[PDB]
Amino acid sequence: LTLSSAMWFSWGVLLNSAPRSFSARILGMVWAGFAM
Amino acid sequence: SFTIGKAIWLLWGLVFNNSVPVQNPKGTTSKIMVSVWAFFAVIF
Repeated sequence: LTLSSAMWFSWGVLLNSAPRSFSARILGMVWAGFAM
Repeated sequence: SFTIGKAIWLLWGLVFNNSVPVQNPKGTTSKIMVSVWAFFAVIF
């Protein structure tokens, strides 16, 4: 269920309305700032 | 086990892209329709 949850969190970053991200939080914050 | 009729207030608060987050189910359904409606609300 980790794969579907990470997919849905990748959609939720763009959804504009969290798994273990020890180095992936940099990826998420860059993608979110870029998206907004 | 507590969002029988509370999905109404859930989506009606997520009309304006900010509400109280209730955990969406694992059936790939509510998340996709809320993503489409959230894209529409960004357009709005």
